[PDB]
Order: sequence, then structure tokens, then C-alpha cells
Amino acid sequence: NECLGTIGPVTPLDASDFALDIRMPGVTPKESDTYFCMSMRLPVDEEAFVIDFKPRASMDTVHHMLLFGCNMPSSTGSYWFCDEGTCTDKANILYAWARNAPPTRLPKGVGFRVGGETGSKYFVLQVHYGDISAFRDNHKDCSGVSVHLTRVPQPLIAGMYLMMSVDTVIPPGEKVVNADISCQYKMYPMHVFAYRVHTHHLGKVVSGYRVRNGQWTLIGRQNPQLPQAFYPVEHPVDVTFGDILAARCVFTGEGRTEATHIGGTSSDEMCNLYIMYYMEAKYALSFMTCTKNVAPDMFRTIPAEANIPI
Ligand SMILES: [Cu+2]
Ligand SMILES: [Cu+2]
Ligand code: NA
Ligand code: NI
Repeated sequence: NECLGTIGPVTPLDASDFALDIRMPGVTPKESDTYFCMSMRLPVDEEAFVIDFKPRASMDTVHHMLLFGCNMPSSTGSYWFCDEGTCTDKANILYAWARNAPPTRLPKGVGFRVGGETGSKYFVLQVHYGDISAFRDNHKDCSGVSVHLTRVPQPLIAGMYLMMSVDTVIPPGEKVVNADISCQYKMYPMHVFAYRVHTHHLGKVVSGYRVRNGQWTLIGRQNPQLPQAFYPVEHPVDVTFGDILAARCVFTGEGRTEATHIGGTSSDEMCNLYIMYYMEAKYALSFMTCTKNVAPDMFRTIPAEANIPI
């Protein structure tokens, strides 16, 4: 999509709403699978709500797009290679765009709280470019996301419950290495309405469940090699004080000469389930994390679908 120029990135939509265009500053790559990142400081310092997203991606070149909220983007630069990292602090993912999988809208009345004393101060946009053949004419690129914000407080607040492995070790050649993650949920009810899975090249399947009175309700189950959008939850899932959240990524060691651990680089691995929820405004918190596996013996009664690939 076109570069803005003289009109700037902020469009007022009315007295209390405005659209913010986060775009690449006319960038040109040189190699394939290049990863680019930029930051936008929120224009308002007071609290606001991300109520909508609109992708502005040149359909030829872009593989996927990710947008985060954080307070300390990795580079105080115009743009940068995301191998240097996205944020110094916790990067809160808000929006994922996939080529072969068109995203879903936020439910009306649900919004991410940003800015203010506690909300994110910056957005970080990440654009993964696939094929770089589109630069034979040599145009610059301004692909990115147009985000809808409002000062109007939303009755429901969007949030992110991130489940992720930290201690996994994938022995070389090994056929099946499971990565389990489990936490007991101790907040006010949330309603999970979407999930995204993340793995590197060795993941076979990733699936998260709710365990309430020792019974596994499925949140999401996905092949991590399939374009990593936020897919919507079939039937929306409440999670309540007492419930336990459980995720397993399934990995293979085949075609690897040396053991693989959890890490940044592509020759490393990751086991991330991004459970995306909403809560009642007055009870909501914006981000939760599980990096533990507190109920490991519980994983014996896991459904057998979680072990076969989709
Ligand atoms: Cu991609
Ligand atoms: Cu990764
Ligand atoms: Na990264
Ligand atoms: Ni409910």
C-alpha cells in the first residue's frame, strides 16, 4: 500500500477517535526472508483503546505482519532488522496478519488499552518479506497497519495470556520431544476468543486446553508450520480462578546434527501459545504469562489429538 507523504500518519476520525498508520519508511531489502521493525510513539500521552486494525500490505511481497505494544523498542532508529529484537521489555502482541489466512476482527466493545501510566508507550511493527523479486522495478515499500484508537473507554478489555517453554531441550535425531506448559489461573474470569501458535521449523503441533475438574476443554490446536495468524476459538472459553491452563508443543529432532534448545535464532526453538482473551473492564488485566509446568503429572490424561499432527 501507498506511502503517505504530506498528510502524516494520524487521521482524526472525530473528536475522540483517530486512525494511526504504522508503515515502513519506504524500505528496500537485499536478501530473502528479511525481517524489518519500526516503532511509533503514541501521539496522545493519556490512555486510549485500540478498537480496530486494518492491514495495508502490498499483496506481492509481504508474508506476515506483527504488531506489538511495548515501552522500549530495541532500536531508537528509523527501522531495523528484527534479529536485533523487537522490544527490550515485554513485547505485547496485539495484531497478527497472515497472507494465506485472513485475520478476524476484534469483537465490538472489546479493545486493547494502550498509553496512560501503565499501557504501552510504543507500537512495534514487524514485517516479514517473503520473495524479493518484486524489487526489479526498484520501488520503495510502505507496507504496514492502520490502527483505530479511541479515548472512549471500552466495556470489555482485550488481553494476552502467553504460554511459553523455556527449558526445552530437543536431542538430535530424536523422534518426539514434548514441551508441556501448565499454570493455575488465579485472576477474574477471562474469555479466550483467539489463539496464535509459534514454533520454529521443528514443531509438529501445538495445542492449549483448559483443565477444570480434571477435564480438558480445547482452546486451540494448530500445525505451527501453517501461517501463524490469530485463529479464532470455535466456541469461546471462560477460564476461572481454579482452572489450569495446559499447552503442549510437539517437536522432532530429525534432520538435526546437534541438540536444539529454546532461543532467539532460527537454529533454536520456541514453543509459544498466544491465548487472546477479553475481560470485563473493571476486572481486566492486559497480559498474563505461564512459563512453568506446575501440573506435570496431569499431562497423562491429555487428549490424544494433541499428539497426532493436524
Ligand atoms: Cu511470515
Ligand atoms: Cu520464534
Ligand atoms: Na525476534
Ligand atoms: Ni462465558
